[PDB]
Amino acid sequence: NRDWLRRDLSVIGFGLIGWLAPSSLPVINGNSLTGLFLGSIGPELAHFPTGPALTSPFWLWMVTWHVGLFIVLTFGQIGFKGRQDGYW
Repeated sequence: NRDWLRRDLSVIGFGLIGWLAPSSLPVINGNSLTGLFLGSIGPELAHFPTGPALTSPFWLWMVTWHVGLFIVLTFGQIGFKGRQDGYW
């Protein structure tokens, strides 16, 4: 009991650089300026005092950047515990 998910506080660090080092590179596909400051442009542009974003370009990047964060920063959770346990 009380250890259903151990912390091991480097997967939150390696998953942090797992969505800044391979996610902030500029690409020629789609003429993107950067992979994530266009995704961080939502706080730069759509941030309003109690008047929030409605019918906006923020909702897409965020819904990808978090989905990439919930597919890479959780992939080290398998990856570090797969080294710790007898998995491969």
